[PDB]
Amino acid sequence: RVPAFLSAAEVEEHLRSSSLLIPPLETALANFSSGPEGGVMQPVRTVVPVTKHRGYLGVMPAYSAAEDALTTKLVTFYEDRGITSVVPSHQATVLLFEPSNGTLLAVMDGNVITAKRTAAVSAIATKFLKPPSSEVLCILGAGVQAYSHYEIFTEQFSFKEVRIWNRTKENAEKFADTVQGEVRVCSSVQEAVAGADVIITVTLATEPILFGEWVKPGAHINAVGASRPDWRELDDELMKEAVLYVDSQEAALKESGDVLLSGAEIFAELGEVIKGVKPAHCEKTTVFKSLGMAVEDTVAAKLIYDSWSSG
Amino acid sequence: SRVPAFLSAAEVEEHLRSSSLLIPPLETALANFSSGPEGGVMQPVRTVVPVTKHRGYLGVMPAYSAAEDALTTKLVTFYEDRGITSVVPSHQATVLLFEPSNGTLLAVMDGNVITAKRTAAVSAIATKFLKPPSSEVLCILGAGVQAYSHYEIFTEQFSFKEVRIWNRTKENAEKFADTVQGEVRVCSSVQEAVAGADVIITVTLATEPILFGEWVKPGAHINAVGASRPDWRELDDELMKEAVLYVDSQEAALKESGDVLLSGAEIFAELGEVIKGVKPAHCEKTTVFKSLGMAVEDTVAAKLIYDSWSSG
Ligand SMILES: NC(=O)C1=CN([C@@H]2O[C@H](COP(=O)(O)OP(=O)(O)OC[C@H]3O[C@@H](n4cnc5c(N)ncnc54)[C@@H](OP(=O)(O)O)[C@@H]3O)[C@@H](O)[C@H]2O)C=CC1
Ligand SMILES: NC(=O)C1=CN([C@@H]2O[C@H](COP(=O)(O)OP(=O)(O)OC[C@H]3O[C@@H](n4cnc5c(N)ncnc54)[C@@H](OP(=O)(O)O)[C@@H]3O)[C@H](O)[C@@H]2O)C=CC1
Repeated sequence: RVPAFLSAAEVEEHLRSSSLLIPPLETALANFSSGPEGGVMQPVRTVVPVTKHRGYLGVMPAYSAAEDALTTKLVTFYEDRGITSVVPSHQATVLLFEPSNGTLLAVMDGNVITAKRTAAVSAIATKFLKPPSSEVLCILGAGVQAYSHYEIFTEQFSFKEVRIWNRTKENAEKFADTVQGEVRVCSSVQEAVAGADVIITVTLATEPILFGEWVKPGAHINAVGASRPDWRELDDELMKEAVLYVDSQEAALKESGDVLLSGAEIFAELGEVIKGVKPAHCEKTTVFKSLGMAVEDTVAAKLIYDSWSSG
Repeated sequence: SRVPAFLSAAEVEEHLRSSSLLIPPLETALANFSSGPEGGVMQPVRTVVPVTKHRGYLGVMPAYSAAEDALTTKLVTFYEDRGITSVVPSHQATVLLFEPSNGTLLAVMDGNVITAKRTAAVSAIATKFLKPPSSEVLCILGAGVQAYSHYEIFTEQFSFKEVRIWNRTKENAEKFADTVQGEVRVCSSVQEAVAGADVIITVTLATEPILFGEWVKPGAHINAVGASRPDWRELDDELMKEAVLYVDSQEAALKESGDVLLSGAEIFAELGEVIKGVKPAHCEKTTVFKSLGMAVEDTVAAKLIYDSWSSG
C-alpha cells in the first residue's frame, strides 16, 4: 500500500465547481461551531515562520466525524518583497488518511482546493451578510483568490456592476481581460469601493489598504488576506464600525492582525449564523474575517477522493 | 512546479542505516533547540487531533531548522491499545520535506523507520548523559517497534552485562528474545525486570502506570518513551516525585505528558541544555528522561536521507 498522488489537474477534474462545495461547507462550518456535538476536531492552525526566506509553513489538520474524514493541509506562502518583486506563490498539498487505520490514502494538490474552498466560504458569508439590495461588487486584488472569488460570485449572485482594483494596474487589466463578463478597472481603492455593496479583499498587503471612511454603510466585506497577526488590510474605523464575523474565533484571535491590532470584538462565527444561533446584521456594515480552516479542506479533500475512488 | 518524489520505507532504510550515525546531528539539533532563538530551530509544540470515534490520534510535527536549512513536517497516526484487537501497525508516519526558499514539496517519505531510529537514538543520547556510573543491567518494558530499535542501538552504543525484557503479553517478550541478537532474560513481572536495573526503557502503550518507583534501584536512569497523551501514564507518582526529571521539550511535556502532568512533577531541564552544558546531569541520582518526540528530530533525519537519496 502506497499513497495515491492526485495532480492539480486530477483535482480540478473531481471538484469541477466550487459552487457545489457550498452545501457541504455550510454543514462543516455549522458543525465546527456547534462545539463537540459537531463532530469536528480542529485544533488551531500552526504556523512555522521560515524567517531566513521570509516565508511561512502552515499546517492544518482536522478530523470530521460527520463525513468521517481525516486530513491535513500543508501550506507555504512567502512574503511580498515589493511591487517589482519576485516571490514564490502559495503552495498547498493535502494528505488524506484512513480514519480507522491511520494509513495515508492520498497526497493531493491543495492549490485548487484552497482556491475553490476559500471562494465558496466567502460566497456563503456573502449570501448571509449581503445587504438588502446588493448591486455593486468590488474586488481588491487580482491573484489566485481574486479569480476563484470572481468565478463563484458571478455564478452565485447577480451584480449590476463588478469592480476591481490592484496595486499593480496592469494585472487588474489582465484580470478584466481574461475574466468572462464586464469588470471596471479602478485606479484607487476608494474609487473601487465607492458605493460598493459587497467587497472582497484578497491581497498580500500587510498595511491597511481599505479605510472604513470610503465604505458605504451596510456593505459586506470579505476580508480574506492578512492571515498573519501583524498584517492588516482593513483600517481601525472599518474594524471599529462594522459587525465582525469570523470563521473561527480562536483562529482570528491568533492570526488576524486586522482583529488583533484593532482590538475589535468578534460578534460571531459564520457557523453560528448558518445554524441560526447568531443573528445576521446584514443591514449594518459587516466584515467577515476569513482565515481558512482545516475542516474546509477536509470536506473538499474527501469529496474529491471519493469521486476519484469511484473509478 | 515539481512533482514530489516518493521515498518508500525500503528506500529510507537504504539511505538511513545505523541509527547510531544519527546521534551527532541529533545532539546538535537538541542543543540548538534548547539554545532558544539563537539555535535557529523554529519548532512549535506538536498538535494532536484526536479521532475519537476510531480511538486514534493524528499528530502533526512541523519544524524549520536554519542550521541545516531544512523545512519538514512529520504526520503521525497511532491508535490506543485494545489488546489483540489493536490496529497494526499501531503507529503510521510520513514525513514531508519542503524547499525552504520556494516552499515546493520536494519529497514525501515513509516516517516509520525514521520514527523508530530517531527515537531510539535520542534515548541513547539521554542514556549516555544520564546513566549511573556503573551501568551493567539494562531493562526494557515493552516489545514493539520501539523496543527493537532501542535494543538495537543500546547494545551497539553501550555494554551491559545483562539485558532484560518484560511485556504484558509474555509470548511477545519471548518472540523478542528469540528474534534479537544477543542474550536477553525474559521476566514475568515488571518488578523482576527492573530489580537492580541501571538503565530502564519504557516503550509501551499503557495508559496506567506500570513502573513503580518502589522497585527502582537508586540512581537508575529511565527512558520514558510511551504515554504521549496528557492522560496516559507509564510511571507512578513516587518514581516521578523522587527522580530528577529531564525532558526533550518542556512546552511539549507540559502539554502531552500525563506522567509529568498527573504527577505534578517539576521539570529540571531539557536534554538539549545538558548536552550543551547549561544544565547538570545528576547521573548518580535516579533520573527520568521523558521523551515525547520533536519535529526537529525528524527534520535532521529527513534531511540526511533526502541528501543521500538525491545523490547516489
Ligand atoms: N517518545 C517518542 O519519540 C516516541 C514515543 N512513542 C511511543 O512509544 C510507545 C511504543 O511504540 P511502538 O513500539 O511503536 O508501538 P507498538 O504497537 O509496537 O507497542 C507494542 C507494546 O505495547 C505494549 N502494551 C500495549 N498496551 C499495554 C498495556 N496497556 N500495558 C502494558 N503494555 C502494553 C505491549 O503490548 P502487548 O501486550 O500486546 O505485546 C507491546 O510491547 C508508544 O507509547 C508510542 O506512542 C513512539 C514513537 C516516538
Ligand atoms: N481566508 C483564507 O482561507 C485564505 C486567505 N488567504 C489570503 O488571501 C490573500 C491573497 O492570496 P492569493 O490570491 O492566493 O495570493 P496571490 O499571490 O495570488 O496574491 C496576489 C495579490 O497580492 C496583492 N498584493 C501583494 N502585495 C501587495 C501589497 N503589499 N499591497 C497591495 N496588494 C498587494 C496583489 O499583488 P500584485 O499587485 O503584485 O499583483 C495581487 O492582487 C492573501 O495573500 C492571503 O494568503 C489565502 C488563502 C486562503
